[PDB]
Amino acid sequence: VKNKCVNFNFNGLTGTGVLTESNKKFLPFQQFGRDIADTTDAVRDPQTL
Amino acid sequence: FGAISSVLNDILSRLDPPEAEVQIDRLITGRLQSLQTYVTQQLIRAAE
Repeated sequence: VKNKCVNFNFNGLTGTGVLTESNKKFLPFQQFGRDIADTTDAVRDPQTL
Repeated sequence: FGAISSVLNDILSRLDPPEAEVQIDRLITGRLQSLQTYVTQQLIRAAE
């Protein structure tokens, strides 16, 4: 469920945020994004990439 | 800050309160010290 303040646990990552589509393009190997402050900001959905 | 993980949620997710408190009390001491220093920086700088 997207664009809604949803409690999420990804690959067992866990946390609360608003899931939205990201235009940023991962390189194929990368899995978890991160911030300037080293906080999770971009994630790859496990089931569908 | 000498705790198992810098992420608070990771600590909460993996280990339950009785041992969690020892871990979290470490972060609270650390984070609060960092917050306290930043404010004292600002108060002095705002005086300038």
